[PDB]
Amino acid sequence: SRLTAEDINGAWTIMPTPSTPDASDWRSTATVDLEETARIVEELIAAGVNGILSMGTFGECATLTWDEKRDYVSTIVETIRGRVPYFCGTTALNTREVIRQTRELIDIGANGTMLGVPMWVKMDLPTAVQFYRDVADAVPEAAIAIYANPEAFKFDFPRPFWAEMSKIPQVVTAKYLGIGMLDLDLRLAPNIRFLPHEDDYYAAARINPERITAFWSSGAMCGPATAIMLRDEVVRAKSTGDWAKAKAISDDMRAADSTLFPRGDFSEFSKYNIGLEKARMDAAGWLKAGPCRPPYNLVPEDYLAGAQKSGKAWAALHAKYSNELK
Amino acid sequence: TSRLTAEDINGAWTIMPTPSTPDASDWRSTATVDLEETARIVEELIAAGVNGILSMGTFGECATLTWDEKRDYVSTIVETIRGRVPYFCGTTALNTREVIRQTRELIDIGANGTMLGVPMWVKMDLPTAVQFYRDVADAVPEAAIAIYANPEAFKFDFPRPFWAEMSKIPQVVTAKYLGIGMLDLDLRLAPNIRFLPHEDDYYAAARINPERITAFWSSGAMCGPATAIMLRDEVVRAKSTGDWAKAKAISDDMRAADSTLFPRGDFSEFSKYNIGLEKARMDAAGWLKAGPCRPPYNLVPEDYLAGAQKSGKAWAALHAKYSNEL
Amino acid sequence: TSRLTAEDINGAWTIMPTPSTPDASDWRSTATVDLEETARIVEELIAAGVNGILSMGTFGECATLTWDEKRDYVSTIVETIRGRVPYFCGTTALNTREVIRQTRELIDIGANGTMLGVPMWVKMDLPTAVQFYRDVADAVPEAAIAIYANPEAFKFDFPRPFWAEMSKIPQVVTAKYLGIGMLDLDLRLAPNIRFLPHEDDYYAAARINPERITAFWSSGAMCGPATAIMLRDEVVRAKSTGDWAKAKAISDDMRAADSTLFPRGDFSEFSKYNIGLEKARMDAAGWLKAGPCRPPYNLVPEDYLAGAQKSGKAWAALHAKYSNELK
Amino acid sequence: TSRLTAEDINGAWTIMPTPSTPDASDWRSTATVDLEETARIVEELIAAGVNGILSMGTFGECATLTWDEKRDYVSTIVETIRGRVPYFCGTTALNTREVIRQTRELIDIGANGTMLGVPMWVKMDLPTAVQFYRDVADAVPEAAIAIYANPEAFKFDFPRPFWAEMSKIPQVVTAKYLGIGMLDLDLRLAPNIRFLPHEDDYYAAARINPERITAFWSSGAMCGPATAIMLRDEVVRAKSTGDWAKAKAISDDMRAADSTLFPRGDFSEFSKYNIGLEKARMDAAGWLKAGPCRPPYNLVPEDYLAGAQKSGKAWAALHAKYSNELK
Repeated sequence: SRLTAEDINGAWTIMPTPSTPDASDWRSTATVDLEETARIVEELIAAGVNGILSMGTFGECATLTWDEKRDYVSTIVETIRGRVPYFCGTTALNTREVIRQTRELIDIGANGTMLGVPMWVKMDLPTAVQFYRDVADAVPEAAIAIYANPEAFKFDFPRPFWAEMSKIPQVVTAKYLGIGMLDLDLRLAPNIRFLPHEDDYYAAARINPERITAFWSSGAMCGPATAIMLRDEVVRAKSTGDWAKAKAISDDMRAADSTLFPRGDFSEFSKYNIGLEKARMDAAGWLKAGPCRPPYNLVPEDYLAGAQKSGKAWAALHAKYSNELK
Repeated sequence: TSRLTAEDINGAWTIMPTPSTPDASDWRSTATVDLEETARIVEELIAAGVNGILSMGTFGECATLTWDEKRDYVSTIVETIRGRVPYFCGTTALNTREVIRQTRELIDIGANGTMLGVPMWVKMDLPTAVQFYRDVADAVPEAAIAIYANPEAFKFDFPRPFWAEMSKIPQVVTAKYLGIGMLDLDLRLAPNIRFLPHEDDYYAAARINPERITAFWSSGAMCGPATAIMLRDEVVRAKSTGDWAKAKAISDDMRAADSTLFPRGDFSEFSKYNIGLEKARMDAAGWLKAGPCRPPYNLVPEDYLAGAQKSGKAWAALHAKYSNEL
Repeated sequence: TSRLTAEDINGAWTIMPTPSTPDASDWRSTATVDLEETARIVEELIAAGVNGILSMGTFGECATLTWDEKRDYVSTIVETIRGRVPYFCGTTALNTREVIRQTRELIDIGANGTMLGVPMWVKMDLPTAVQFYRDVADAVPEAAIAIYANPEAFKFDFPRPFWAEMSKIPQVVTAKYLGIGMLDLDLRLAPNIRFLPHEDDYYAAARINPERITAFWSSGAMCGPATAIMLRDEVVRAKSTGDWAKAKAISDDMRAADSTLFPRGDFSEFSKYNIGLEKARMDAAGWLKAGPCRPPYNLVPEDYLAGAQKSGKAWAALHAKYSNELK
Repeated sequence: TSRLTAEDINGAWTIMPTPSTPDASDWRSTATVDLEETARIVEELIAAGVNGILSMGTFGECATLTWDEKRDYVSTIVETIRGRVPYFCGTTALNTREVIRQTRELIDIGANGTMLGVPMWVKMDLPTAVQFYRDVADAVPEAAIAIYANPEAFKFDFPRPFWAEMSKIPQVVTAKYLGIGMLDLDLRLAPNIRFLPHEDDYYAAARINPERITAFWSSGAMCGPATAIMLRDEVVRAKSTGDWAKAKAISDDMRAADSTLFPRGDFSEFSKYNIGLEKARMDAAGWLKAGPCRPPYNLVPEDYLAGAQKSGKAWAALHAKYSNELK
């Protein structure tokens, strides 16, 4: 059966698309490390993750070939064997390409697509709404996770957009960003499970504990124990009213993220989103994300140190929380 | 079939749309190019005396055509031209490998070059953008490249040092250029590129540097090419005689015809509706049938349409006036 | 006598306009403050039970008042308040020396602090912004400072490390804050500041950190303060009982009342017409007379005015509803 | 005696800084203008053969001077010039009434006009900006106005229809203009304005429209004016002979000298440090002493200073080269 918002809870981890050593070279044709892909999936399931996202920005949806995408998703689906829900990503330059990709990946066995908007031309509100309506009409069995990334996709996913999305049954969740208007968006869109970024989960769950039961994590790719402990401790906090431990975990997470952005600058992070994320994962040692596919295969060396330091900090959190999970 | 150089790029270079069938706005439609209208436009342009044809930029719907549509369009163009004028396809895509794949196939069909922007899901930086064009030229050495310098679409702003680097790539022979504020410097930085100003700026640019600025790009020609042909011819005469009055009068007419195109005079608003507004203007002018916009960019606020249609009628009026002078 | 601290900043902090005479849009006019309306507003706010008064931000026309107008306005406010609640003037200006000059005079008249943005002709960077506030606090050590964190007006975006630096400055006691996306972090970075969310965000912010988030800033109160007072009171009760449903209902009402204020829902357009839109809404609500805008910001597209006036009527309706629930 | 018109605006128009005393970065300092260096600069510029003097834009620290400093600076300039060349003060301020007050006093002291941007705390729209300049011209009919078209400082972007409206205001005679992308159209829309391109763009602009483009604005001249004077003279000759090669060579030298000024080639970064970078370049060139920056804009990242200093040296080298060619 198609996933609903009710079925979206806990720690939703966004995995990279592991690269072979030659993946930066435009001459290379099959650059997905399929075995590393399988290994990551089993490790996430074993850690107790609730669901898997993939194929956003750092997941290199932009720079994988179609055959690579099909092979990656096939490997994921075969590994999961129905044990947890899985979202592919099918953001593309036009509605027809999105539909083509979405139908094929769902057919292979993804449960849904994490889906941004076509971005060559900046979409307006009615265009963006009709785009998601078109995809849901065309592929009614796909769940949709709204990939609300204004830097990548130009459109800024405003309040009235969320009100419209809540009328589309297929739209069950959102990879959400800053929580300044989460309170209102929750009211406007009762049928969506809004996923804050892991660092914001603490605050969001305190805003609305009934609705905010899940979050998205990239930090888990440096070791998932931290995300699992946050999940578990927030459940306990909601029951006991004692938020101190959840707050301590959340504060540790923000510190670990503190060096990721070049000079603390998000616009600079946005330019190097792929390389910085993959470098941090490589430095953490929990998985091998590998080289970036062209064109986004060059990152200023000085920016790499901050990403690597963040990776080490998250690895240290994973060690610490692994022990607290016993 | 030896590779175009900047020396071969002169006069009026007209950018043609990709004509749509009546059902082209519907995501269910699979073969939406009117191939006969495509052939008719090409022959008409050749008959008008155009120097070269560009295609498959933003309003040309490079973003929203399917690959089979693209191949069919280019095939029809190549068969129609039968080597009589140079022809640039467009192969801007999400990643370097896809660009290369598309560029190889379209050049193989018989385009002379590609009008090429940069991958834009993630904003490129300077060295990434340089290496991208180096990679394409390395991979498809037989393709001429026209730099499609559109910062609104592609995020990257095509700065001074970028032009210096492009001038070292023999395949890069021209640029679909925008504002001329830094044209004087860019000409010095890139001696081996024929910079094409937009037609409305050709008068000013040709006066800046009459030796280098011998060509321009025209979308207004899709409303009747006589105006562009007369501008071209009169600028040649002005360069010889030193009497720029007639060239100036034509150029001023062109700016007036463009004056209602932008919604509330706002370029950011034009950028969002670049496809629909251009196609609507052409439809209003009656010289060709551009037809409906492919999804998702198939909705334009009604009030913005009037300005585009008025511009189309103004350009049609120019074409009638200048037809009588040629 | 002693300088305000964060501990003294609680509850509903209402930001008042600078009432205009009928001729206030004309550059020829010289004394455009309705000083009696100013006095009447202050007494009405105190009577409603407001905890403190802010003034002289953007809609308060700090940019467009003359210096004599500012001195007369503040004098009237100080003499009306008679020490009963704390009061912040505003002294944002083009340079540090002018800020200091204005701050010293208005504090001397008897304001307790200044609600202060940064000089904005040139976009400030982080170290220059920090040193600016250090310089003002050094020069006028008796002034409390409310950081006026408005990136649209002031260009500087008031980032995380800025708040960490401000928390080392004893004079910096509060902030007129905006979106709460990084409030959790900012609270950790700046233990010594009372961060004031906008009233519509107070519900969410108070649930994030009920210990720290005890106060908020209100412009809706200028359309009738009962709603803000009710929100204040009900959030105190929610923190004690754990039952947040009534506070949530009031907060939801407030957001609905604000829903038509921004032209086509666009904040960049709101930013251009911040003064005229706020003053028009207050005029429509009928609780006070904000009056015409001082030049140059005395023209607002007519279509944008209806949305502001509708918001003013919605807030007036809330005030009537909550007045009855208070009493 | 009579008000300047566009017809009177020709040649090299040099924008001078406001020379600082050594203590000028300290907010405690009250009289930070080096009035003798001011007088020296003015006489040097006149001696070099400059056609007019502009002052009190961004790097000229209109935003950070006190009023007494501004009056003293302008008084010194007026008494030095003794009517020999036209002089524009600058009176950009936060509101129309302040602009008018300042403009009346500085024109009264003896400036011929004001180089005037728009109030920028709130981003102006088109009709507001137009009415602002109408208001100033109505209030101070004897002042010539130079439109200071700086969208980074003033937020408003000075669009095509704005120039059409300005051409109906007789007092508006010139513009300190930026990029020339739409100069061709703006010239058509505003026949009564002498558009001043930046010196590096003068070559291109003069080739676009040699009848209209007869003047330019120079900051490079503050590193030695010979280059600007030679550009001016050689462009006159080019227009007569049709031989543009020498003008092109001078213009290309100017662009090279500017090539290191912007931090990492980034204009947004230049905009933040516009004051410090310009003053540092002038200090490095050695032709005049611009001196420390008034607060708050008194801190520039050290790495950015080297690029400004290198530009100053390059301009000084051009001044030496062209001094010899004028002889």
